[PDB]
Amino acid sequence: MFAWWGRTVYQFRYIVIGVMVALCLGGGVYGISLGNHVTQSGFYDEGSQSVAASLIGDEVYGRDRTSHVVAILTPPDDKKVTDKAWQKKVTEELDQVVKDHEDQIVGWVGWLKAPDTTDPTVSAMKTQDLRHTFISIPLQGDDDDEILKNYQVVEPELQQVNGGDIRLAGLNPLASELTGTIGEDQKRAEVAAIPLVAVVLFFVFGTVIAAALPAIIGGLAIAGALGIMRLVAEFTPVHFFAQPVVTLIGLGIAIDYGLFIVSRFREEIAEGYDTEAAVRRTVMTSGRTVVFSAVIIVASSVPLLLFPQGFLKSITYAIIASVMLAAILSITVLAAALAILGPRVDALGVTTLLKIPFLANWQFSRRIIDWFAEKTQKTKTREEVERGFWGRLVNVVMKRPIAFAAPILVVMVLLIIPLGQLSLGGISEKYLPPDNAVRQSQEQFDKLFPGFRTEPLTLVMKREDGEPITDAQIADMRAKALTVSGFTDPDNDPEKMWKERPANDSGSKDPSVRVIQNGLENRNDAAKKIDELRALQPPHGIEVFVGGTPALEQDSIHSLFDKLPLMALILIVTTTVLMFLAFGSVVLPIKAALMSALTLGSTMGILTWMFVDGHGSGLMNYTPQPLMAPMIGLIIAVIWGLSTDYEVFLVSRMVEARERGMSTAEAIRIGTATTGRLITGAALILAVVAGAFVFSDLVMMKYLAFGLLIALLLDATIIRMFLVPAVMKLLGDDCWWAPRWMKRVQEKLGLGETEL
Ligand SMILES: CCCCCCCCCC(=O)OC[C@H]1O[C@H](O[C@H]2O[C@H](CO)[C@@H](O)[C@H](O)[C@H]2O)[C@H](O)[C@@H](O)[C@@H]1O
Ligand SMILES: CCCCCCCCCC(=O)OC[C@H]1O[C@H](O[C@H]2O[C@H](CO)[C@@H](O)[C@H](O)[C@H]2O)[C@H](O)[C@@H](O)[C@@H]1O
Repeated sequence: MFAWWGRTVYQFRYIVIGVMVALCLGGGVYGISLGNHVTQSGFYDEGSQSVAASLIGDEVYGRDRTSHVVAILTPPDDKKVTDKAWQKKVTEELDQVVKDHEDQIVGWVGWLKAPDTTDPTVSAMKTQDLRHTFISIPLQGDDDDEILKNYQVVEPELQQVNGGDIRLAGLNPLASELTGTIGEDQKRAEVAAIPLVAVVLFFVFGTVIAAALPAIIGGLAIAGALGIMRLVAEFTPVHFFAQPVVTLIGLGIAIDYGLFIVSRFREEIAEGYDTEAAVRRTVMTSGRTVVFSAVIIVASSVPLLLFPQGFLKSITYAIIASVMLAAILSITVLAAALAILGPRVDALGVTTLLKIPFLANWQFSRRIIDWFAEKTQKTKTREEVERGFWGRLVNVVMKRPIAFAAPILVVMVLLIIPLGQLSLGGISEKYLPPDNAVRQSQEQFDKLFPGFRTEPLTLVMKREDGEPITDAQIADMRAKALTVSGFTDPDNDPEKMWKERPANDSGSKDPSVRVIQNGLENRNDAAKKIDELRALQPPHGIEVFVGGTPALEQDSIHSLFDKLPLMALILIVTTTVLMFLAFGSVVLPIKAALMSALTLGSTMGILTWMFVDGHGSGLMNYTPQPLMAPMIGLIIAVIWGLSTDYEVFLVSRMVEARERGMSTAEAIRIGTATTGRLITGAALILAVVAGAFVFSDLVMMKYLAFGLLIALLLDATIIRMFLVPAVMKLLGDDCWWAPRWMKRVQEKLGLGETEL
């Protein structure tokens, strides 16, 4: 089957290049418009109680808008706010921008709009020393995304109010900055990573145009994937976080997927096979591996569709779309271009890259001239001594494999320890580095006049009869709520608790629905209190609902842990069963799934140490805080899909030598030493693109990027060099065992192509 495609792609090589390069280029312009039609919501359980309790709450009583924007105004010259000239100056400016932007701003409400009012909450908007005061600026827009796009329209004119001296904080200022980091490290990754992945590409090839093709494939893959996600946006919403993931993961491993097609072809040319035959021996040894690599990542990501969060559901689409397209790009495009370039792929060399003024550029001259001087000596000689070093290192391991596996085994287990302190939370201003201008304003806002920031649990009552709800009917539900201790009462009066939620001027006050809300005492108790509140029995007609941001996160935190074992099971069994089909062996997938579970578990214990306890918060500039619930579900699906893939690389060369007649140590040594340079490049290529996104201002992007760079490092070193050879030799001849029915399944399914 795979041999059939290798021979048809050479007979049909000109038409497959034209068809595939056109589609990846067509998605380029289409992917450019994607950056505009993208939704930010999706962190809550799309279909759940706490979620649908906010739908009814925002519908009947009205979507709250007093937290869209808050603006702290301070008069200059140490003038106090009672200065009438200052009040008239700012109020005219505030009325003007509101007058200028009708389709964006709904208005501005605050103490300045009525300087002499008796409503003490509005009166408490000023400060004590009369040095500052703030306002609320509600914004238009029906959905969450429309409101932000409106704020981004009015942000410039709103900051020049009071002559610059105005502090903008609130929900929409934060959302503008958080979604703004997506494009920042996107540029950082294109200024500092695509050159470095290029210098790693010819680090492993000794040829320029050979190195260009994985970058060409890598660049082609994201251009097609970004085109797919903009098409997907027409049906169901896509998240802002999808665009970095395609670059962080899809781009890097698309180069890796192509980094294997060029090298195996050069190895086949190095043996002495002609152009027609070289594409055949590469597809069944690299293309069959690249196909199984991506399908494994697919099988390592579809169990996230079990999770309810639309945030994760959008990501798995991009991960599926990027790696499967990159794999199809690897076989269909990269193999056909090597028949067109033919044996003259290794022609240009470094000296030809020196043609255009890459030397006039500071960085590339140093990189070019080094490869030229090393071309006559260092680049070709060091490869054999490193190939020999890779072979010598493994026999130092296999000489006393227990001496290397046992210290490695105990260390990785000792790193899973901090995972027991995994605190989970939600998005807040803390997701930004504490030196941030917006975060400090929101923090100074909260420190100036406490009591406006509230995360209250809501009780949503709804009858289906349609009759209005009596005050005695409300009194019964309000009576039951007083049994669950732990809700606030600064009034110290039990009647003053669980007030009626404010009603907006935009909600059909269907009297079948009435909602009351009160603020918790300890957010940690939410998981327990919402359980207690949901445990209360409903009224003669109505059905209760527990909502608010605590119930929203605590349900999303909960919704992860339920589907997680079913995810872990589906993930483990589908990755393991796909590795057996690839290797033909059975115990290697069972062994790899251990090492994969050994790698994934150790990495999240480091992340928990440095991100929840803050061992590194002082250096990388962030603040230790409870992690995001869908994030740990994501990073589980990623590390597994990566650890599995790099083990697919190291072992697929051993099944080649084993099924070629060689001994087990021959199979291991052939596997590790012939790849010891390839995987290290693929590791560095990702460690480059991952290193870019690690400097992100968004702490959760730091989390995903560190978890990549950490586990990717362990897969390239401790597992590839040490643990795999140590554990494999203890198996000996057992490494390749397989029941015949299990084999014949692989063999007659068109995939039992064991060796060449
Ligand atoms: C089907 C899902 C519907 C869930 C209900 C959402 C409708 C509006 C709810 C509420 O009025 O405000 C929503 C919360 O917004 C912030 O939380 C985050 O919002 C998005 C993700 O949804 C995120 O991108 C943003 O950066 C966060 O600010 C507030 O923090 C919450 O307090 C609000 O409840
Ligand atoms: C790879 C497969 C591994 C599967 C392992 C599944 C283990 C499930 C563990 C359990 O479900 O979680 C226990 C509780 O953890 C949290 O409790 C704290 O979390 C935060 C912050 O500390 C907070 O929301 C909560 O109040 C804390 O007690 C969850 O929040 C709880 O819901 C879990 O029950």
